[PDB]
Amino acid sequence: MNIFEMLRIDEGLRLKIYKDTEGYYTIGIGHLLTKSPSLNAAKSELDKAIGRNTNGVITKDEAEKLFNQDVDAAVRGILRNAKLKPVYDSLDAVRRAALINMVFQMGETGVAGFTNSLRMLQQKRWDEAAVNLAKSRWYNQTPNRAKRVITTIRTGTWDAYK
Ligand SMILES: [Cl-]
Ligand SMILES: [Cl-]
Repeated sequence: MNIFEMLRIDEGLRLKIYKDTEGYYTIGIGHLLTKSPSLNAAKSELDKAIGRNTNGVITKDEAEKLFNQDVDAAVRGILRNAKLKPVYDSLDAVRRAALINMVFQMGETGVAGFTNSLRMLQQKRWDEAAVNLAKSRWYNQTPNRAKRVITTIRTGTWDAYK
């Protein structure tokens, strides 16, 4: 198990524009296209992202290309972030995957915001951090995915995904 396979399980793969849980236009592996209510604004963005006139549909390769870009941007965002970097440095490899997952889903700014949990993560107070992370909209909105991430964080194993 690795971060790619972990995210692919969590986000799925869709070759046609779709709406996410929040209602936003998305494509491939959890790639947010736009927060705009317009399918046309989403088709525009998608065409810009792919470099071709897609008509709202892409290939698996295209989707994988986007995914590769997003994991990288996720990683670089963490390392560039003053609040995130130190948490990530302090973690083992499994737990790092978990933070990358959060970041990929909710943005760097989003995660950087979880001040109290970041502090518990750094002090390696696993159980407590798990309890605090569940007290969020994230968990309430996408509970099954959130539980998997929180379990990876608490345990440091890949059980939840096995
Ligand atoms: Cl892009
Ligand atoms: Cl869910």
